[PDB]
Amino acid sequence: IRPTIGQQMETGDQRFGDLVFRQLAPNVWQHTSYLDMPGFGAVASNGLIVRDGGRVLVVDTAWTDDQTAQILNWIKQEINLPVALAVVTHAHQDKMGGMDALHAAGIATYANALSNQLAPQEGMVAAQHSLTFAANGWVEPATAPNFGPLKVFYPGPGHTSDNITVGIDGTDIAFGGCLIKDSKAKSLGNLGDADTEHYAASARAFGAAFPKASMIVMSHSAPDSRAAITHTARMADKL
Ligand SMILES: [O-]
Ligand SMILES: [Zn+2]
Ligand SMILES: [Zn+2]
Repeated sequence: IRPTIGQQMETGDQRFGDLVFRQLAPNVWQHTSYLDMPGFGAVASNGLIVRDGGRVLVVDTAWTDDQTAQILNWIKQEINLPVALAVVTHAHQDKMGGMDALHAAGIATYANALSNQLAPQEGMVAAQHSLTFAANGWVEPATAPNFGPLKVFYPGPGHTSDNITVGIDGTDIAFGGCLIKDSKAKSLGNLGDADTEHYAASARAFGAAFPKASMIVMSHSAPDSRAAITHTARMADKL
């Protein structure tokens, strides 16, 4: 009995080691990893895995190198294709905590130049390559070589100064990372590094950048429809 990962994922989300994987589209999966907070519920973070022909692309590490190695184990087991590159979406632990595991696997890594400046300071590792964004927010194509369907956009400061977002061309998906929370959220999570002045405008800019994305994927909520964007901006208004 040898079903494909897609065939297997019709049963629903799959637990794998300490992670959870969910198929969002035929070649797109959400990875979820958890930060144990002793005496409290574990903090979930989501990223993406994209199968782009004969290669795999990753958006965001897990919280730790070990959890990120578990992501790579899942990819080997279920997809059985090489991972070419990863894009990581700001210098917080949930997004860049596992860079060493990616680097050791021979994966080329990319982040906002600003993320690369902020990370070492915080005990993390910079990505190997720096993305530069035009004033309009779109990544300068020369700094994002061979990204396949990934379309990278800097929406402005919000959840952090360096937060970036990623659309997946040929799908209904755009990844807001930690900038966006779902349409029922009671808070924006930890705002300790947030730009409270600009957050709402940056959430709006993300929505305007990916107007055809009907599935919004987020770090700290399950996927939602576009109402998540204005809900997030409403929650962020006049912080
Ligand atoms: O975060
Ligand atoms: Zn963050
Ligand atoms: Zn986060």
